[PDB]
Formats: sequence, C-alpha cells, structure tokens
Amino acid sequence: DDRELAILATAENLLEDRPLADISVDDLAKGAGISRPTFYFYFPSKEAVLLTLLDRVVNQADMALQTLAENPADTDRENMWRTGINVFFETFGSHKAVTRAGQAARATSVEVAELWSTFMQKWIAYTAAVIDAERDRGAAPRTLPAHELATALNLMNERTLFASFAGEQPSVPEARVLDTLVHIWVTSIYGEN
Amino acid sequence: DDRELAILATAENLLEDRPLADISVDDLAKGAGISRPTFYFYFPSKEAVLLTLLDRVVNQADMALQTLAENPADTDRENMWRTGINVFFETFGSHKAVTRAGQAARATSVEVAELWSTFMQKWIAYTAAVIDAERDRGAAPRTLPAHELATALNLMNERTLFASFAGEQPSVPEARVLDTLVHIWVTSIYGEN
Ligand SMILES: O=C(NC[C@H](O)c1ccc([N+](=O)[O-])cc1)c1ccc2c(c1)OCO2
Ligand SMILES: O=C(NC[C@H](O)c1ccc([N+](=O)[O-])cc1)c1ccc2c(c1)OCO2
Repeated sequence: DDRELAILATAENLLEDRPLADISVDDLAKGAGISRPTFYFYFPSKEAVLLTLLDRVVNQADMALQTLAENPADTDRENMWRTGINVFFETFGSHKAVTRAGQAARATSVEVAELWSTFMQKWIAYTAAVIDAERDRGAAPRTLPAHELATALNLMNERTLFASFAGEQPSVPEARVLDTLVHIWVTSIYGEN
Repeated sequence: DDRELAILATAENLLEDRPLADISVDDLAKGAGISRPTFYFYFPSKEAVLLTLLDRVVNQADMALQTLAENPADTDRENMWRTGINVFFETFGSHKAVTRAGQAARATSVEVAELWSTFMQKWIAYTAAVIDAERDRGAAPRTLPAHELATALNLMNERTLFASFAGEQPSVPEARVLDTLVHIWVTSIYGEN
C-alpha cells in the first residue's frame, strides 16, 4: 500500500491545482517517487487513480452516515436531519478536488457513473426509511411517496453542495448551504397540505 | 436561415441517436443537404451548432416564463408555482437530446457554461422576487434569505428534471417529477418554524 498511498496522495494534491486531463502519469509517478512503469504496476491508468480516490471519499461518507444511524443522537427532528446532511457537507467539503473531478468523470467513465449511482441509491433508500419511520410514529404527514421525495431531496443536496464547493455562479454560499438544505428538508418532510 | 435551419434540425435529430462526439461535421452537412465547406460558412464547428440549439431552447423557456409573468393566472399559490415549473418541464422535456448534450457540454465549453449560468441567475432572481412579494403580501413567512432559498430550489429542479429526462438511476419518474418539485417548493416557501 505504501507506494499506492503515495500515488493516491499525489493525485489528490495535484487535483487541487488542475484537472485530471492536465495531470500525466509521469506527474503522478514523479510525485510518488517511482518510475512510470512502476506506476502501471499499482494502477492501470490515471483514471483508475481517481476512481479509487472517489471510492474512498464516498465510503467514508457512507460509513460516517452508518455511524450516525447506529447512534440516535438524542435530539429534535430538525437537528437529526442537520446532523446527517452535515456528514456529507464535511466529508465532501474536506475533499473538494476529488469530489469536483469525480463528478466531471461521470461523463467519461461508466465505473465512476455506477459508483456514484450505487451510493445515491443507498442514501436515498435510507432517507426514505427514515421518512417512513417519521410517518409511522405520526410526526410526518403522509404526503408524497417517501421514495420520490427522498430522491429529489438527495439530488438537490448533490447539486447544491457541489455548486457551493466549486464556487459556481450561481451557488449558495458555502457558509449558508447547510441551513438552506436543512430548511427545505424539514419543511418538505413535515409540511402538510 | 434555410440551410442554417436544416443544419440545426439535422443536429437535433442526430442528437436523439448519439452524442456530439459520435456525430461529425460531414454527418451534419450530409443531413442538411450541403457540402462540408458550405457547413463551415454557417457555423465554425459542431460545438457551435449545439450552442445555438441550446441557446434557442433556453430562450424559449425564458420567454414562456416571461409570458406567464405578464399574466397572473387567476389561481391559488400552489398552482402558480406549478404553472411556472411546468414551463421548464414541457420546454426541456420537448428537447431532451439538446438538453442532455447541452448539460454535458458545460464541462468542455465556456460559452455553454456561461449561457446556462446567465439564465439560471435570471430564473433564480425571478424566483426570489416572487418569494419576496409573497412575503410582503403576508402569505409566506420570513424564513431563509429569499435568494438563497431560490438558488437551491432552482438547482434542485435543474438536477431533478435532467435526471428524470435522461432516465438516470436514481431519478423521479418523469410522470411524478412535477408533483414532487411543486410539493417541495410550496412547503419550503410557505412553511414556518
Ligand atoms: O445529503 C446527502 N445525503 C443525505 C442523506 O441522504 C441523509 C441525510 C440525513 C439523514 N438523516 O438525518 O436521517 C439521512 C440521510 C447527499 C447526497 C449526495 C451528495 C451530497 C449529499 O453531497 C454531494 O453528493
Ligand atoms: O424550474 C426551474 N425554474 C423555475 C423558475 O425559476 C420558476 C418557477 C416558478 C415560478 N413561479 O411560478 O412564480 C418562478 C420561477 C428550473 C430551472 C432550471 C432548469 C430547470 C428548471 O429544468 C432544467 O434546468
């Protein structure tokens, strides 16, 4: 793993300064202190380096969210939603270059597309299960289908977080995004007709 | 415009069957009934053909939304939001291949990026002005900053509509998306603490 780790670290650091396209395999071996052929032993391509970096970021989010799901943080419903959204805000916000490049890679790469899609389905299914419980306990009204509600709320968070982290025009300022998303989640989940 | 129109139509029809990358300039001249050099007279590249197609779609949405904004459709607030969102649902839903390719082009093209960004700012500013009026008339509570609320709601619609039109996993079924978005808009806009 040692040289592997070094290639990974080098790729994340270089991705802070430029896109994958403008980083070469020699760039990565160089930064990792190895030759170009030795690189090809650890990874088949620079594309595969990103995949692995993205894979680690996405699992770290997912594991963090599972940790919460095993610990009912003794609190109000607004705060429960906030705490879970914040897992994503912090995890991806700590790995902006990889998030940024991983999103872009979805266009060009079926493995990146499928990884992102697999995790989104999981996070949506968990969101829906929580909405259902809130409904069964009688705290949330039976409005939209829980899964379709979960789907749009997760897609909002996806787009809105990434816009904010990349500083897009338009975007919600990074210091306002969490409140903005929590409001919309809580009002749409608990709000009646 | 006649030959121009033909190149445009040819590009939209071909984009129904494959991505821009897999369509050549000869493909477009051919379908438009002209030679390759004659193509280059009307457009500098196939990329510029998409830009123009996207430009027309985006303006058609925008004009449709301005038309609504000049005609207060005599109705309830839920229906007002629905009618405006539906402008986008129908316009872009009628031009899926161009929407789909135009989104993808944002990565590679600063002009596509800026066109999309300019229109999003306009639609967000209009959304915010309507939220403000609803607040001033006393129908909507003064919760989040109206513009940051508008920003996330528009980004949700962007992502969620496109996912649905491209049939992504995950996505809201196209026949459920409009209700799904209207619920979240109305509950977040009118919902209190
Ligand atoms: O917030 C996201 N997921 C939220 C997640 O589904 C979730 C949040 C909160 C709870 N919860 O507290 O019970 C349960 C699940 C989200 C999902 C995808 C993202 C992203 C964020 O940022 C970039 O890509
Ligand atoms: O719905 C979108 N915009 C909604 C628009 O901002 C708006 C909707 C409704 C009102 N309204 O009724 O007063 C005012 C404005 C939206 C914005 C961007 C999109 C998109 C949809 O689909 C793909 O890209």
